[PDB]
Amino acid sequence: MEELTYRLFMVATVGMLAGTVFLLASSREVKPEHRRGVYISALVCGIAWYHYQKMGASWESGSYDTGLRYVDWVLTVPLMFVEVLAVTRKGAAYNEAVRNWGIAATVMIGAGYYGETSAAGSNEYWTGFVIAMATYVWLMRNLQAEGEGLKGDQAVAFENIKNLILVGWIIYPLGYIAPVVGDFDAIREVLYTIADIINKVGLGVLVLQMARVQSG
Ligand SMILES: CCCCCCCC/C=C/CCCCCCCC(=O)OC[C@H](O)CO
Ligand SMILES: *C/C=C(C)/C=C/C=C(C)/C=C/C1=C(C)CCCC1(C)C
Repeated sequence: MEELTYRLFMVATVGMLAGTVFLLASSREVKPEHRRGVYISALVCGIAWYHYQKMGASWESGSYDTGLRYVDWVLTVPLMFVEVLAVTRKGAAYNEAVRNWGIAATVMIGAGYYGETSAAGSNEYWTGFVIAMATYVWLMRNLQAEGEGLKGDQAVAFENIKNLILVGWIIYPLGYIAPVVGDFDAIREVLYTIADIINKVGLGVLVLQMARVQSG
């Protein structure tokens, strides 16, 4: 799994760049008023492109640890919520959710990092898990509520955005927990890398599809 993990970091680098350039190029296919979420999506993929290059270099030198992923997540996880809010909200409601969901997302990642940087199964490990998991549930519940007012083709397009996050993000807390039940550290890195490509490029593509619906 060592060679596979390193090779997947390179695959992710290419995938994230491909997503960045796809989203930037496609941004003109929607009306200006509907582009902001597409641009944010492209920025998320570009940040992850930058970080997978850093994480591959760290792997080459033997200095890699899972904690390096958190430098990416602490910026990209809040921004992914923002890219959803950019297609679902306007005005004061947008500013309020960006603030509240962004704070929650940062707390989730920081609490996770506190637990990540301790021995697995330690008190700190569980403390970080409980706080991050509560925040995660709070975020997922607020994402489920976001669809309540949409109709027609926007409701369908939002359903896809919501479900990619609801299903696709389960792996992150699952991977955090699994090593206390079994020898799962190695497969955790493989699955997180695959998941990041699906979640980041996929969310951008689905935000673009929503913006196409809104423009049409
Ligand atoms: C030895 C290596 C084995 C590796 C084997 C592959 C593992 C891939 C895991 C990915 C986790 C994330 C998967 C996320 C999928 C979510 C899909 C979804 O819900 O998509 C909804 C969308 O609306 C549709 O249009
Ligand atoms: C682009 C990368 C993404 C979307 C990463 C998402 C990360 C999380 C949702 C992580 C959440 C965690 C918990 C819910 C509990 C354990 C600690 C974390 C940080 C792994």
